[PDB]
Amino acid sequence: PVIRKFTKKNVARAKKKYTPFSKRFKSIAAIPD
DNA sequence: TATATACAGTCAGTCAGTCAGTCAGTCAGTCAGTCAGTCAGTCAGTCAAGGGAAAATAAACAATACATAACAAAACATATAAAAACCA
Repeated sequence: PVIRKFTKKNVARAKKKYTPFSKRFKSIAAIPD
């Protein structure tokens, strides 16, 4: 029923992440080398 | 001889004339107060130049307005993979 007011389909979205490394150890002691 | 009645005389009051003051009603000067033309002096209406600042002109020179080209910035909008919830 809805209509998008303007289309982007030839987009090529890149599979790249927004979570930095700062948020996959969660502590100073929690980090490997 | 004396007393009572009437008539005529006599004073006084009343009646009429004499003359010397007096005031109302006019006559009228005169004196003063108020109305007519000349002129001479007053006074504003009117017919003309001309003074002079505004208006117009001109020329060299300066400042502002207008239309637009280029762009900056903020609101409105979508898409999809990715986090993080979030169902189950």
